Amino acid sequence: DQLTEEQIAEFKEAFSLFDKDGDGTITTKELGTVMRSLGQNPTEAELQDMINEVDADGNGTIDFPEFLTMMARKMKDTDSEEEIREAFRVFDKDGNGYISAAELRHVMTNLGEKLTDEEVDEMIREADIDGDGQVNYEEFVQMMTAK
Amino acid sequence: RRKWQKTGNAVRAIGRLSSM
Ligand SMILES: [Ca+2]
Ligand SMILES: [Ca+2]
Ligand SMILES: [Ca+2]
Ligand SMILES: [Ca+2]
Repeated sequence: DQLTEEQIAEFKEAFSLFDKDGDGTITTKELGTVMRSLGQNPTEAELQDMINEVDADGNGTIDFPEFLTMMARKMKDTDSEEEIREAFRVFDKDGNGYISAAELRHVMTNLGEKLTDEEVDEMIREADIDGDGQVNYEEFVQMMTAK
Repeated sequence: RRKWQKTGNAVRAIGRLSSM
């Protein structure tokens, strides 16, 4: 495992999802918005504490180089499971254990991704490795944990 | 896997910022 141009591109896409005003930096406001779209309601202090742990130039916001350094790191995310479980619950709004096409579309829209019907259907198809037309938690985990 | 990876990376970023 080494840093690749394809991974850098992928991380830039993820950075853009946070940097919704496209000014090149992630603020506390932007980080909190995304966290809310994914099932959490961080306090003001935790948002600034989170940014502080990677704000190398001390300007109080995260630029792409800082974000990249954080995403490329050899870590082993000890908080991974919790985050992925909360995210699953946001997708699975009716709590039936399966993410439907409507459910996926809803969350993607709130993340700023106005997916076409074809994209929604493709996303479900990619994840639905058991072929029952919907995405269960184990299937969701595979999509979330891919590197 | 474009959109799933973006979503995954967003969750992973939040998890890593929270851990570090
Ligand atoms: Ca910004
Ligand atoms: Ca900074
Ligand atoms: Ca459901
Ligand atoms: Ca399935």
